[PDB]
Amino acid sequence: KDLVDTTEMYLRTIYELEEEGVTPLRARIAERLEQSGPTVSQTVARMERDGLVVVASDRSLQMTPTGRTLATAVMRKHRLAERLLTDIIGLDINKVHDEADRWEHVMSDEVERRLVKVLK
Amino acid sequence: KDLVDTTEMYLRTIYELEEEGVTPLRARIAERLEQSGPTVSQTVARMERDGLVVVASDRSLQMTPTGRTLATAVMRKHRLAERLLTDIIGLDINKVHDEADRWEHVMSDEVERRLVKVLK
Amino acid sequence: KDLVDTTEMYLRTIYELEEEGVTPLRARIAERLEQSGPTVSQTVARMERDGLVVVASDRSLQMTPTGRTLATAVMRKHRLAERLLTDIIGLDINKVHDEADRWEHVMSDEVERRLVKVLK
Amino acid sequence: KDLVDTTEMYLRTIYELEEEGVTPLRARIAERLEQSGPTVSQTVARMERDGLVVVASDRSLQMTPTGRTLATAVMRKHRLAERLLTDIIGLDINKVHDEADRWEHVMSDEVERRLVKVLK
DNA sequence: AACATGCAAGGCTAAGGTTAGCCTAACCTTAGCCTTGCATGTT
DNA sequence: TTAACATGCAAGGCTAAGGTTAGGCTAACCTTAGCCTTGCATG
Ligand code: NI
Ligand code: NI
Ligand code: NI
Ligand code: NI
Ligand code: NI
Ligand code: NI
Ligand code: NI
Ligand code: NI
Repeated sequence: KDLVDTTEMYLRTIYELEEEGVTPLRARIAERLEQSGPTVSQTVARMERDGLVVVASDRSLQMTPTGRTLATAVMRKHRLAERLLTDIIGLDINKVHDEADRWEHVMSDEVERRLVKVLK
Repeated sequence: KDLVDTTEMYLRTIYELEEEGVTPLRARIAERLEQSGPTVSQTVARMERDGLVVVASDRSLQMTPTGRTLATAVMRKHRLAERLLTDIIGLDINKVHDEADRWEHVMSDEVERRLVKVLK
Repeated sequence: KDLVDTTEMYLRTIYELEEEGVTPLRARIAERLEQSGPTVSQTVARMERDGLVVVASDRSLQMTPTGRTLATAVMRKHRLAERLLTDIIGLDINKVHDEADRWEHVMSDEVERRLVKVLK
Repeated sequence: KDLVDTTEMYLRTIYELEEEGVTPLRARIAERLEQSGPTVSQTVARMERDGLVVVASDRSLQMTPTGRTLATAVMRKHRLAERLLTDIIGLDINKVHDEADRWEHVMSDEVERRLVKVLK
């Protein structure tokens, strides 16, 4: 719905946290994604069950090999979308990332590869 | 979501059905979106509740002004999307409808306008 | 529903038909279990899918070994119920079969054996 | 079919819950009949629709006259079955409640009465 | 005396629904529960 | 004339508990409509 796909926006949010140094904590995801505290815990749990993440003893989020995989793919697509929007389509900059947060969840690998060549 | 957005695809199915000049019946949506007979009626219901369609006395689906407005909208983005993918991106033509059936539900109005221009 | 357990009541009706040497046909089950002809064919279909029956070239029902097994167990419990109600409980003789038509479907094998000692 | 009769088992659960002094909450039915949260809400609603219960303002389940009448009946046949099984049929005392949990939904008043008499 | 049509059962299938039951993924609110870091007035 | 001092307690981060919507599904049933293959009964 809002997130088009939750697991992906959760995986991306975690990855983005690690990227900026911040400890990947559920409380963070909650605030970053505008969702309630127990909602996040529940979903993360669901994801842990699905073998995407793991909660550590220090309560930090640890992505599994499969987790990262999916994570870097959404990140990838996010950029690739953001580019296509700003250049080829030429959408208002202040609206770009907003658009890409959605397209990122519905862009196939096929197009992904295709698009990397196209942009250039 | 398999349909990304269920309501937009139920509307597009009705509209397209109408173009083909085939009475729009739930059993028809059923075949096309591959869902159980019960699931379709249950959904058309929520839909009729939010006033997007009306189930006639002869069981045909009648889109309300709102329903028709959205339908055209979705339908319009579908084409602009199918286009964007073939013209500038260049993706295997055989995989273009499917991709566009996903993009149709995440494309913003602004991106719809900026796209009618860019493409020539 | 009314039949408590359709598959069981179908298997028994077939077996009973065979017992009285009458071609076991769907139109025959419809007659006895008082259900619409399309309903009967659909259900039998499901049963065939479940490896309980097979519909021959002449369109007669043919219980598979797993099917006859089920069939005899139902039939067997039906008798043990009809007896328990008449001998021990002493329920009105007319109302006896109707009651047993239900208990037949909800009596464990466990209880079956026991009742075969007590009852006689 | 897992409950044999879904409505009769909801009443009984509400009823038994009241005997134990536990507030009859939908969540309680879920725990006990082991069903999904959303499944219990539907079923109760359907029940409320046919006026067998009323969801209080503090969310408690209020059995209506009709509902309680049924409840008791069920509750009554449960015990009669439980005895009949353990007293004249002599079945594993351990496996008696379960067996009774099924018989309760298929026992006639006609038989209920005959049973109270034929058990000294 | 053998023919013919003349179809009507009888037995299904094709279509399109409906109810009752059940389920998961996501979200929410309202209540506590542990740690921690320390402000604050105290010896 | 301030180091030295528990320790008082609100954040911060969760879990607990009970729901809700949206979206899906299967088993069982129904009515209508149409199709096909014989068992006769009338010219
Ligand atoms: Ni970005
Ligand atoms: Ni996103
Ligand atoms: Ni198309
Ligand atoms: Ni679509
Ligand atoms: Ni009998
Ligand atoms: Ni029966
Ligand atoms: Ni008991
Ligand atoms: Ni029961």
